Order: sequence, then structure tokens, then C-alpha cells
Amino acid sequence: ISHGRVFRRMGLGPESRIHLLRNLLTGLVRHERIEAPWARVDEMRGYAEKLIDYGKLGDTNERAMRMADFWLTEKDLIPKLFQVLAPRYKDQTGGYTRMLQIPNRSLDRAKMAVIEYKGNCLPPLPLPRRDSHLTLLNQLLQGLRQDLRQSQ
Amino acid sequence: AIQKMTRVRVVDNSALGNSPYHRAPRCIHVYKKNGVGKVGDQILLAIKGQKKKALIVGHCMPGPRMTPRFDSNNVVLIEDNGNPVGTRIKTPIPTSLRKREGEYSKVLAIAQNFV
Amino acid sequence: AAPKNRRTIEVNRCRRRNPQKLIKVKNNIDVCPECGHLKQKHVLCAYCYEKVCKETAEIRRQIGKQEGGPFKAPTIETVVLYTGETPSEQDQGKRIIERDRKRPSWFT
Amino acid sequence: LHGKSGTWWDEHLSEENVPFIKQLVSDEDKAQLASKLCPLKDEPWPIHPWEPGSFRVGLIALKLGMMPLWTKDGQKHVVTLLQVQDCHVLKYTSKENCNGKMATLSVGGKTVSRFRKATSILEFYRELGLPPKQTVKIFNITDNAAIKPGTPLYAAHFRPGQYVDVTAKTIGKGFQGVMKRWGFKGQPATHGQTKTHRRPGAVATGDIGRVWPGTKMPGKMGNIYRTEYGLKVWRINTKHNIIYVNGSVPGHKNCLVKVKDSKLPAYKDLGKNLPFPTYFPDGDEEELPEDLYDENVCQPGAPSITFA
Amino acid sequence: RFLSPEFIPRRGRTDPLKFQIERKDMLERRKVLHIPEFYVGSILRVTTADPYASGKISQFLGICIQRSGRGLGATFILRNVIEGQGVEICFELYNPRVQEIQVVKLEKRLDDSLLYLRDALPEYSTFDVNMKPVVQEPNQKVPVNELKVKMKPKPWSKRWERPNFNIKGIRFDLCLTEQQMKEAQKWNQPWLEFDMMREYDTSKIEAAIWKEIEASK
RNA sequence: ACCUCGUUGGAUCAGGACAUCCCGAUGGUGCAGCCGCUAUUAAAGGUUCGUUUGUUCAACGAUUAAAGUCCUACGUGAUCUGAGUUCAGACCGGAGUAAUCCAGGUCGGUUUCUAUCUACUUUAAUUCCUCCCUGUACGAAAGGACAAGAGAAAUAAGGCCUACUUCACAAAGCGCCUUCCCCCGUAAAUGAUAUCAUCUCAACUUAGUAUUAUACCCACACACCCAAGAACAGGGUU
RNA sequence: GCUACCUAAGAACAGCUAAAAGAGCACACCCGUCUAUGUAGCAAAAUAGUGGGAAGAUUUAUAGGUAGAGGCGACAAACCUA
Ligand SMILES: [Mg+2]
Ligand SMILES: [Mg+2]
Ligand SMILES: [Mg+2]
Ligand SMILES: [Mg+2]
Ligand SMILES: [Mg+2]
Ligand SMILES: [Mg+2]
Ligand SMILES: [Mg+2]
Ligand SMILES: [Mg+2]
Ligand SMILES: [Mg+2]
Ligand SMILES: [Mg+2]
Ligand SMILES: [Mg+2]
Ligand SMILES: [Zn+2]
Repeated sequence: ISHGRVFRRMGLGPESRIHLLRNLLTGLVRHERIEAPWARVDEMRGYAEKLIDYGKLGDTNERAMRMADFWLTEKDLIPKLFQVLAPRYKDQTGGYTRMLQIPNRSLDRAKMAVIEYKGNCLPPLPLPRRDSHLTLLNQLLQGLRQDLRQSQ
Repeated sequence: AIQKMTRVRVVDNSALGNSPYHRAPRCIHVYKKNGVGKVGDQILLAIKGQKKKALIVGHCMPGPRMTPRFDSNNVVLIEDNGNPVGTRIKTPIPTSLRKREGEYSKVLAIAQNFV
Repeated sequence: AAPKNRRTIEVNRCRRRNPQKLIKVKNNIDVCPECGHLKQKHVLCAYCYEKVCKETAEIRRQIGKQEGGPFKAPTIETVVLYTGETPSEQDQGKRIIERDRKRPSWFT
Repeated sequence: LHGKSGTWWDEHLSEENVPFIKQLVSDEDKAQLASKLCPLKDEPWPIHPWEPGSFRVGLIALKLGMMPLWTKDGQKHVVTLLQVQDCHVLKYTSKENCNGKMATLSVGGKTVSRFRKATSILEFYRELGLPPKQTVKIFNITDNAAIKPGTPLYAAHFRPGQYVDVTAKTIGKGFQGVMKRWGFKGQPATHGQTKTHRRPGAVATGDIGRVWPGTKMPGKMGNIYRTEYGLKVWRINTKHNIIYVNGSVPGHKNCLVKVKDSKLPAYKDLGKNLPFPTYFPDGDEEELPEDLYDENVCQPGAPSITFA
Repeated sequence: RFLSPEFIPRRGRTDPLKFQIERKDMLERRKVLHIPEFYVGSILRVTTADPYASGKISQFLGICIQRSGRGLGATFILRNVIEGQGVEICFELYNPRVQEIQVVKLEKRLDDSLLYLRDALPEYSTFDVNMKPVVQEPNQKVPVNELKVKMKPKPWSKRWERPNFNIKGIRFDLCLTEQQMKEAQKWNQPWLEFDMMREYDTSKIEAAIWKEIEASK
């Protein structure tokens, strides 16, 4: 039974899970875009968002500095987190990351996901775009919208 | 909860309770269909190589809210008829003993403090 | 426990040709209207993703050449510029990664 | 390419039309729900008085959680809150076609998205004029208690001091071993015991050369319908349509439970004072208080009880 | 501003309406019984009517060794020793038969749970039954009693020295060897203070609860 | 018709019989009530924990309403475990020239199975105590009831997490909640064969009831999340 | 070339305690008490923990020797290439 269990069991245990997520998060901060197995990306996404929140807390915040020191294994990324990533998202309140599914890994057919920090300098991912508003169904719905607006 | 083989503290004025002995008093039988004794349950004790009935008046196991939890499993020696063997109970006795089914007025009369 | 009898090919066919064992037909496969490639609805187009990955790898090679060593993550933003492009007013004070090819159509 | 593509409502909608459709359909849902708020002014079925041997309809509530409650004697009773969420009478069938010999009312609750329901269900709810409900349960009633489909049902359909039966799917515990599923003793942890600690012992005798049907074995535990009988209705919050039912109710929080008058013989004819067809707020005979209490309940805000 | 612990819900999938209803009942009971601010480690005297007697009140004074539960069923267990007998009572805050809760000595202890007072020396649980209530200035932070208790020999109710308990109010140096402390450190789990997805942020929930309380006023 | 001597439990889960140990209903009594004894009927349910012993048992201790007798290849060892024949070592005792023999005593002592097939894997609760009725009925007193009701526990079954506890976005118990109908042995009424009488394998009329009452379930038709879950399936996505 | 015993010539044995020890605790090293795992296994005898010895009747490398009714044996009919 795992009712309400919100954390996956990864790696070799709890510490190993944290270290795996830490390595993934460090890679995400360094490269701003990471391919990894979909479950590990999904597990690490929350930590990525929380890292951006801690970076927003400020460079001088001692708790934020300690959290960044733990979660970034390469220490040149801590200035990056506090002076690039957090300022990039100061306006936003959430959704700092974008996670998309990728064709399965050729090695072991693993479910793969690409996770990026929004607003990076890299080429944009081929995002899924909704149908054009000029399609037949959308135009009929636009007609409904206009009639409803006029009538009521 | 007091079961068979639980060592118990005789909180009583009785000579059996207050007499030193190599073996501490140890519950031999719980007069309850499940062998688990709570406050107000009678047990059979092996004291000084003698089998004596006794009444539970406190235990470390948590009970229902508003009732006291004691640091020891306190017991009071009683005769087969029901008369307390001792004449004074020093440690506090829970007031919840009053409304429980069973004869406890003698024990309450003997008791000095209530909690 | 060892099998008591050899299982017949009739029984074995009934077992291993069950619909539970047959490969299911996928109905989420469509054509990427952008480039006309086959993709699953919820998954990125493989060809488009390979394009983006190759371009990202080139940009990252240029980034590595610019940084020149480990532990040299800049504390400033980065902008990628292609041939025939000039830093904008917004791109001021941001490290410039110069690519020798022209700006891809899918890049903006 | 084979033509069996599975579509969902959002698939072909544009960025502009998605919020428009969401808002439009939600507005239609709430308008439909409001249109049923005055059943007595909408040609109600005949409202017969209560007679002995009459069974009225029940509700479909949502298990909110549990909280303590105290009675004037000083005892604590754990109570479970059941919220009646958009519960409506949906269907009526006579004794002949009820799979028995008692009229039946199908009742639903907990409105759900129309985008996620089968076409036949959507058509049924369209004819009924209501948004679709998550669960539909059938209540056996006498013809005295027939209610017109579409009529809403409220927590005040019950009253404090009444006894109730609550049936729901229990918490699913998945494939469970026999120690957890049936409370088998298992085997000792040490003294040479190897690789058998939680296993069933013998499952039968050697003579029969087989295993009896119904033998207790490891398997799926829970996620089956169970009924708790004879639970006292301690309180009713009419504002939020909450029933405070004594003790435990099967199933998890935020799960739909079917609530009906208790079938126990002791509570056979306690329906005299209960709203017989159902409670009609539109009747407005006396606007009920925000909270209806049982007599013994230590109401909050009352002066602290003293056993004088 | 002190929000009483029972108001903040433990996280879960339970509907917020249930908490709204429960808080309504809790506040409506607080309008009758004044539930004062107190912390684990503060000394309290609770007066409650006894159903066993006939309209007679019982008073118990002791140190609040634990605050637990949420909602209408919230409890605090407080401890004392009476004639050398350690006793603990777990009082339900919103039980209608608690007549009064008096904070004899409002103070905070180094730990949020004093369950180790069971294994501490009896002096650290002894409190005079008739001790008079101390007074704190209206505008004043709650005092923190940095008392570090001395423990009785090592067999204890719990392995208090283990890091999962995070006990600060015990003099471990007096009762445990450095080897024992090092051995206890094997259960350290240092990552557990840094996993950000485990922290429960209750700022918005507390703000909403405060709005509800102020509206109730 | 000289002597001798020729696989077993336990744990786990139990299925069944009734030749009934307790609970139910009756007849009689060398039982006034209480009781005991005996017999008929009754198998729905229940039938404890320990010390010594490997004990198969047995005794003892403390209980219980009771601690039933059995069958089921020990019921059950491809579920586990333990003896002990009896392994291969070594002593003691007896026999034998010796080798060796002797359940005649003791200390030590590894059989292993990945399940192919059958079968199977979710089918209205009981006791006990206390109180009321009851010091009432009965009885000279002593002693001491039925039936009916209320409350407490406990157990069993089914659930649940508000508290407590183990714990902590949940799972659990040591916690809490709920559990509903009987079975037939006899006792009678009228009454013939046999004009009385007679309860009737006579016709007939009652106690007398299972014809389980119910309750539960009931919508034909990507992806992600989930209190749903091994996969699948199920629920939600407004 | 295993093993048993022997021959020649080697080597190893921390630290503490003790003081010239078939001494004590305890590494390396040797062994194999008990438990668990494993049981076509990692292994035709292993693994993990626990445990015994650990300056000696110790362990051990190298070369040599004793051969089948024979050898060798601190006797377990033990060992002499599973
Ligand atoms: Mg793994
Ligand atoms: Mg066990
Ligand atoms: Mg095991
Ligand atoms: Mg303990
Ligand atoms: Mg019989
Ligand atoms: Mg021998
Ligand atoms: Mg041995
Ligand atoms: Mg040395
Ligand atoms: Mg030595
Ligand atoms: Mg030798
Ligand atoms: Mg020999
Ligand atoms: Zn494409």
C-alpha cells in the first residue's frame, strides 16, 4: 500500500535518491536543459522550482545560501543561481521549469524527459501548439462566442 | 495494560506489599477474558511465594483521554472476598475507578489522594 | 516443482497468442504538421528534437570554448548570435555565443 | 492512420476557445443546477403522508472527514461528516421492472465533467436536464415515497436522532497477504523458521485432494462495497448540507457514500417525524436553523457542561 | 501573533471545507472557554468537571510535555509527580468539560516535545500543586527556558540521543560516553534537512485561518 | 503354548461427525426455589493461558460458560519446525574371546524443490457480568427464581483514523465505530377406530417458525493524476 | 603441485596489557562455534554476522621424500588430485 506516498524510491535508498536528484539539479542549473529518465525528471522538477524560490530569497539569506550549497555540487553555479536564474524569474511566481516527454532512450527503451529552465538561451524545444483558431471547429466556436456575447 | 509475568508495584499499606523479597511481585493471572488488565481489573499476584489477588489502580499504558497515565503499574492487594489487604493507599488513585463496573468503594475509601 | 506433462502446441498457442500477449496497435501516432514527420501525440517529434539537440550541442561547444575550464559558469546572461546578427539593446551586458551558421528558421 | 484515434474535448480547440468552452459549459452546469432549486413549483409528484412500512429515498453524500463530538453525559463520540453535494433524483422505476417487488429511485450526486462521460450517459443527463453525476445508486422505496426525477436532495432530508445505514467502497489495499487480509497468525520469527513467516499454513486437508471454494487466501483486499448499519445522525449542518454520522464510514475521504434510513428492526418505524418524501426547502414551512442538533449533543458555545 | 497549533492542518487530501467547519466549532467553543496561549514546557493548571462526581471540579497542574492533534480533538499532555508518583494527563482542549485552563508559567523549552522528562530526574517533572501564577509583561517575547535536564541511567523510554529526535534539552555529556554519541550519530540523515520537497509551507493557510478568526471576533 | 522384542509430534490453517463439553428447547426426578442427577432434541456458534517433560500423554497452577469425544493418510511437513528409529563421532551399562551386538541411557549431528495441470484466491454475532423486574415467585425460615428490559465489557466479523499510540501528507493497533430471525424435543384443543377416554404415523385446531428477511451491486460502446492498482482493470481531469 | 606426516633451507606475527609466558585483550594471519542466506548457488562447501587461536604443539612460501594391502594418521577408518 502506498496511499499518499508522494516520493519515488530511487537509487540505492533515501540518501542515494537525494544525491541522484542533486546531480540532476546541478546539471539542470549548469546547462539549463537536461535529458533524463522521465521519472527522475518528474521527481527533480519540484526541487528545481524550490531552488529557484530559495534563490529568490536572496544571496544574503543564510538559509538560502546553505540550501544552495547543499543542492549545487559545483559551487560556481551558486552565484549563477543567485544572480542569473532568480533574477530571471523575479517577476514570475512559479512554473520556472518546462518538462516534455522525449522519444524513448535507445539504450534501454526508458521513458525519457527533457527539462529546461524557462527563458534559457538555448534553441527552443518543439513545443506542442494548439490548433489554429482558423480551423473549422474553432471558427464555429468563435461564431458561438460572438452570438452568445451579442445575445447575453 | 498488565498481562501475565508483568512486574507490578504494590501501592498499599499491607505487610505483603511492603515486605522485601528477592522476586518483585509479578502478575500471575488477569481476571479478564483477554489476558490484559487495565485500571479496575483484578489480577493474581505472586508475592513472597504466595498467591494474592490484587486490583490495578494505575499503569504506564496510555488510556482514554482525561485519564491519568502513571509512571509505574500500581496495584492494590485485595482478599478473595474483596476487602483490601492493606489499610492505606499513598499514591494517587484515578477517579475513573468510581463509575467502572465492579466494587471499588472500599479502595476509594482507603485511598488518600485522587488524580 | 517439475512439470508433470509436456504442454502441447495447441495449449501453448492458446496461451501465447492471447490478446493480452499480442502487441497493441497504437492510435496516438500522427504527422507533425511542421515537418511532416511521424510523432506520438504527447511526445516530441523525434526529427525536430534531434535538430534542436544538434544545434544545442554546437552552442554548448562554443560555450565551452568561451569559458575555457571547469567551474567557470558566468554570473551573467547568455545570448546566441548567428552570422549577420548584432547584439541588441537588450542583449547588452550578456555574453555572446557566436555561431558560424545562419539563424535557423525554427530558432527565434 | 487506421481511424481509431482517441480524441478528447481539448484536442482540436484553440488557445482562445479553450477558456471560452470551459466557462460556457460551467455556466450551463450551474444554470441547470439552479433551475432545479424549486421542485415544488415544477409540477411535483403527489406528496403522500407517511404510513407504517413506507421506505423513503436516501442520499449520496461525500465523506468529508471525522471529528470529535461530546454528549451531555460526558462521553466522546467520533463522528464522520458526509456532505451532500449536488444530489438529485435521476430516475424512477416501478416494482415490476425494479428487479424485485419495490419501486426504485436512482439518485446521483457529485456533478462531474461532461467531457469525460460516455455518450449514452451524456444523453441521459441531457434528457434529464442536469449535469452528470459521479455515482448513481438505486434506492428501494414504496410508491408512497416516489419523487419526480430532477428534484434535489439535501442533508436535512435526515434529522438528528435518526439512525442511518452508510454503504461505500472500502479503502482498497491491493493484493494483500493472508496475515493482513484475514488476520492469520503466521509463523514464529526465529527458532529455525526459514522463508515462512507470513505464509498460510495448510490450506485444506489431504483427503479432499483440493481446496474448498471460499478458502481464505492472499488476494485483493478492500475496494468492495460494505455497509455500516445503525449509525446515529448526531447533527445536521443545513447551510453546508453536512450530516454528522456516528462512528466510522467505509471508504476514504472525499469518497461518495450511499446514505439511507437504517434497516435495523429496532429502527423500523422511526420515520414518522422524518420528512417523508424528502425535505423540501422550497416548501419554506419553517426555515431550518444553520445546525440541527441531537438532544444529547454538547453543542459548542453552550456553557461548559457541569455534571450537577 | 500566536496561532494555536491545532488550527494549522496537517497536509493531506482532506477537503478545506472540513477544516472550515471544524474551525467554526473550535472558535465558537473558544468564545465560551478561554484557551490561553501556551507552549510545550509551560506549566498549566486545568480545571475540569468530573462526571464520576456530581458537578464537582478537579484541578491538575503540570508541565505541558506535548501538544498534539489538530482540529476539535486537539490534545495537550502535561506531567507532574504526586507523592513521588509520576503522572501524565492528556487533556482535550475542546472537551466541553474542561472548565478552565490557566497558564501558571508561560515559557518555551529548548525542545518542542518534553517526552524525555519521563527518563529525566524526577525533579524536572516535580511542580508544586499550589504554585502561584507568574506574570509576564504584555509586550514581551515568550521566555525560552534553556534548562538542560539530567537523565537517569541509560535504559530509557526512547533512544533520546538519536538525531531523529533532535533533542537539545538533555545533558548527553553527563550520561553518555563519546563513543555512545558517535554510535548514535550513525542515524544522522543529513540530507533530511535539505530535501526541499519535505517542507510544509503554511504561510497562506495561517493567513486564511487568521482571517477566519478575525471574522469570528 | 520357553524368554524377549517388532515413523512421531508441534506450529499454521483447519474441513467434517454427533456418540453434546458450554450456549438453546423440553420430559422425569429418591428435585419444595436454588440446585444437582437422568433422558429427548439441538452441530448456528464457541471450546484459555502456563510449569516439568521431546512427550504421543500425564500431573500440577490459574482460569473459563465450556476447556467435548472423535474422523479427516501427524487432517495438514513441494507451508515451516522438532524429535526419535539412527545416520557416520564419543562415553556409561549389559552380552560377546574378539569383531561387534543390545530403543538401554547421555552429549553432537546439512535432504532439496524456479508450481506444468487440477483446486482455490471478497458466501442478520455470540457469550458473560451487573442492574431493573427480584428479596419478587417459591419457601416455615434459611436460601432463592423465572420470562422481559437496561447498561457494561470481552471476543468474533466487517470497517475506520477524530483523538491516543507506532507514526506522519499515509499505513497501522495497543485506538475507535457497527453488528439484525428462527428451527420443533414436546405441551395442549376437539375427536373417532374402541359412542368414556385419547395431542391425531385418524380426520382436525394451536404453540409453529425458512418459502432466510433483507440489505449490497446495477449507466453497452492520448496523456496526466489518484484515497484504484503487480500488469490489466477502475476513478478524476470544468 | 590436494591432503597426511617428514626433511632442507626461508618468512610472518600491529597495538595495549604484561614481563622472558604452549600468558591476557585484540589486528594481520590461521580456523570454523552458532545463526541466517545460498541449495544447478558467487561457490561440486560459498557469503554475512558471530565466534576460537593469534610468540607457538603457530601460520606459511619454496624444493625434496614416504605409494595402494602400501603410505600417512595428536584413531576421525581420517587423508593419499572434488
Ligand atoms: Mg531500483
Ligand atoms: Mg508473529
Ligand atoms: Mg527468515
Ligand atoms: Mg518502552
Ligand atoms: Mg443427539
Ligand atoms: Mg557410532
Ligand atoms: Mg555444537
Ligand atoms: Mg604481538
Ligand atoms: Mg597465547
Ligand atoms: Mg596431524
Ligand atoms: Mg575411534
Ligand atoms: Zn517534426
